[PDB]
Amino acid sequence: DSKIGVLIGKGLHEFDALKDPEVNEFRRKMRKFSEAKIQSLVGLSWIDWLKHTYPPEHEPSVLENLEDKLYGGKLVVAVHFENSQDVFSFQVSPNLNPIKINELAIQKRLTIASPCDYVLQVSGRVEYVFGDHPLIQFQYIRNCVMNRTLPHFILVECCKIKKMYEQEMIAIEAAIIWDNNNPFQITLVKGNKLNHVRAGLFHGTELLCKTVVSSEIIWNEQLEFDINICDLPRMARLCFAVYYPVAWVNTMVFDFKGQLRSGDVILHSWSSFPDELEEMLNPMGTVQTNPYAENATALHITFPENKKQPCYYPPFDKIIEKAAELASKKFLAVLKEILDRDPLSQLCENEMDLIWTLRQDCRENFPQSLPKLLLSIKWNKLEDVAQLQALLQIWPKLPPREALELLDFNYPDQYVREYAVGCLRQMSDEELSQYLLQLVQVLKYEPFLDCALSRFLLERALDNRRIGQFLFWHLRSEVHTPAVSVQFGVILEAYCRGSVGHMKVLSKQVEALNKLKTLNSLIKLNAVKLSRAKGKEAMHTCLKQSAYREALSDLQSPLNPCVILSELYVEKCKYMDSKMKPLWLVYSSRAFGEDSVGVIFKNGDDLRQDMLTLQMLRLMDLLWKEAGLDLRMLPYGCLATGDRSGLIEVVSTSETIADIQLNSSNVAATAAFNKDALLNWLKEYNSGDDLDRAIEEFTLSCAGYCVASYVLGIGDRHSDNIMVKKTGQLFHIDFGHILGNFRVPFILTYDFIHVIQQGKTGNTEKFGRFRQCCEDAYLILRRHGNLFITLFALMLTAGLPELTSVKDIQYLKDSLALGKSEEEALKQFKQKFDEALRESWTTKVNWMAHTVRKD
Ligand SMILES: C[C@H]1Cc2ccccc2N1C(=O)Cc1nc(N2CCOCC2)cc(=O)[nH]1
Repeated sequence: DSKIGVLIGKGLHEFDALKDPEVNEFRRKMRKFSEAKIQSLVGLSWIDWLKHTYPPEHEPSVLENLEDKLYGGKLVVAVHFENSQDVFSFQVSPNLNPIKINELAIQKRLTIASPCDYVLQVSGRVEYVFGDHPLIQFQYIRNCVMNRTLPHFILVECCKIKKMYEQEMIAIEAAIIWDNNNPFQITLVKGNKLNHVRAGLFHGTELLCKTVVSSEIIWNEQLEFDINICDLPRMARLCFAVYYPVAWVNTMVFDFKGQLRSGDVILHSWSSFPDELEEMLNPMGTVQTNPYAENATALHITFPENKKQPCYYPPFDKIIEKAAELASKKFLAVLKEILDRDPLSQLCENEMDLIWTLRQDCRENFPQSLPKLLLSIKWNKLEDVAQLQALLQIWPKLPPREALELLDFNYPDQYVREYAVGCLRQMSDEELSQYLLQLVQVLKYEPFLDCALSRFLLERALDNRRIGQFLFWHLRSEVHTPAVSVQFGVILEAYCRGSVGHMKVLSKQVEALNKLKTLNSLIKLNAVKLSRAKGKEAMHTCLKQSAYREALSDLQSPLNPCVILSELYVEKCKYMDSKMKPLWLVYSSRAFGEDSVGVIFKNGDDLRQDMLTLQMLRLMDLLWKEAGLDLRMLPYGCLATGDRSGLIEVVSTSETIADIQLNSSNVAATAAFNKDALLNWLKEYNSGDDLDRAIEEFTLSCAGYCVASYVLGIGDRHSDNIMVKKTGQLFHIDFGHILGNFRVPFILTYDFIHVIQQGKTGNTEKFGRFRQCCEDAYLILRRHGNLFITLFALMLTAGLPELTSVKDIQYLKDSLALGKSEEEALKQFKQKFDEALRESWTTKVNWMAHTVRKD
């Protein structure tokens, strides 16, 4: 209880202090799911623990060009023991089991023990390679061959794994209505903290009945709506606005149990108003009241309590019963158009009647019609709702990508949302992690705590630690926000109770980030007193302290749950001399190599925009690979850990265009005055065949990021926000604003063109391939246009300044040219590409001028 409180960032006593039945019932119900997960873990013993927690990834497929990629048809592996620094480099056949590495390494140690009492652990990662499967089948070995990198293994004794297993097990063991013809009416009585009130009923975006306006001024007025209690839907929204805007508040007609509310209800209104409003009201806003204890604007309203027995919404059996009581020239081309429309598009009364009349044709011929079919009714009639609900169970499961649309603002109904999550159960954990950022923000829109989405997100987080660690930080970053403090807190409590063993891993992360927050605050104060040379020494002395060293070393990274952050390389650790003073942390490598694991800590700066942009870059790279196009994208890890605080993954051996132009140390740059610095920089670290691979990796990565920055609208591009890795790969950094909210044209510079053409101006064939590559990448992105719109629609409740209303997503439709045909959309892209080429030297000047006005 006390251990959970400190970890989640909210006291468990705070939930009991609220005295709310919804909060108490959710905590009770989720405890049953948490305790059942504990009981399933104690049943499993020995090797079965690793087979569930960290299973070895394997594929039975065959690899292309296997003979040339292998060292004489054999794998070369580097292996060392837990306490021994001596690495053993030897050849192992790919067809043999991982036990062959175990026996060949112990024999080398015996010359200068049984192989069965040893397990293979991936270098600097909580990943394991074991089983009666060939070595070529394993994913870590497979990736090593493709990326050319040599596989590094650490032999961990079975007794040490047993010691790790038993210690966790001790902590796990320690857990021991429709008949009512009367119209709907509410009484407006008093506005407490006021410095007329408009009322209206909504069901997503749709207006259920005509809006009601109160007399201009204490009110004591009966506001009667043009709808009956029988016709009211389950997830009906009652919106209020005081105005000229003063205060707005939203409330639910039916509670979490499904009962029609009766009696006096106090509603704490909000001060901030959005730019876009529907009928002078905000139906897009949350139904949660202002948590400010007697300080914010309060609106007192009285629900009809004159009823003898409290009436609930009809149960599932009663809904289908009414649907059966109702039941017992076709225009296909015009229906096909409506069905093919994007999620942002609105439907007309005449269009809605067409889908409703052709509901049987929609059910039998087009399963993709359901999102449009659910919006074909106004939900202001019980007959229309019951018939639609009956068609919902007999409807086949939609693909997970199309299912995500049924979770936005347009679909508030419980049964509709229960179907959507059911379709998302079909996808794997790897697929779920891609859309995990969007699903967490849907919980903010969710009116009640106990929903199908919260139950499913917890079920997957408990079964998989990679999903679990990510969900933990997604909720903990907004746990201090009063608007979602109660909602995000109970989900965090439910996960920690069901994963007592993972709490130790999460505790080390919370403790490490707290020291980072302290170190960031110390430099902010010492900035006006100490110099740059003295300030760097002050940071090194602070990190060398026993309190800082023990807290930041030997723990799993919050960005990547596998990667282990070892001892900190104090000498390479630095900080930026900017207002927010971000920290740069470099971790020491192990006995094998290796590329030093880097992590950037940023405090005071919002990283929610960076998280969304890199998630889109990951999705773009995934959709391109499905078409058979690997553009060698580098969408690095970014995770918001707290309020205006987060972490950034460092891409090893990479420098900005500005750093490449301002030659580091003493390199042969005289070309002269470091002319065409990008090509000369790549020539220094890549020679012969490797240089050709570096040019190829540059032209593919440049093409991908040029299309990505044009589509997403990533503006303010210069020499400091574009980085180049030593392997050739080009990538964008520091994503401040999105969707042209910094409109944004296609950007291309001569520095890139010089690399693609390999220095020769008459090498048009290479640039022609790059131009067609940009054109190809843009057309693949157009096919999945509806998916990109869906993902941005679910992020409207996140609280981003650039993304507030549906009008902000309109930029994405224009950039992808979804309104134009495939022919005119490419012609629009080509026009912008040719404009970027004609302004390539102008872009080169503006970026070089930016490099000049520094220090
Ligand atoms: C200006 C650089 C140098 C520096 C020194 C100390 C602390 C922070 C930073 N900097 C940054 O914070 C820039 C910066 N770098 C980023 N990178 C992520 C990919 O690997 C390379 C680094 C991502 C990002 O959003 N911003």
